[PDB]
Amino acid sequence: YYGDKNNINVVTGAGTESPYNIPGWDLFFKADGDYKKQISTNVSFTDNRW
Amino acid sequence: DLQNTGILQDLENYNKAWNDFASNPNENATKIALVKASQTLTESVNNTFA
Repeated sequence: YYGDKNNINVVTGAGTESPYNIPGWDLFFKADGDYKKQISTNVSFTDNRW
Repeated sequence: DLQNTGILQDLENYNKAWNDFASNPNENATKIALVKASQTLTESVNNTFA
């Protein structure tokens, strides 16, 4: 990602900014914290009489 | 009242120039035009002050 993390902002206020985007990381590498680990064995298992 | 007698308008033209510079902060062209609004605004003040 090549961009700031502030929002694009415009002032119209008695001390007010106005953010109107999302920085790229916040999609590109964003922590979608709801999700969980999927851990698996690379090995597989069978009966071995055969 | 030259309609908000000129110099009081110089700031407003100069005020909006920040909205333009705000709109394109990295794109320096907005600064340049905004800078002129600064520079004429100061001169008229000097002229008015004169």
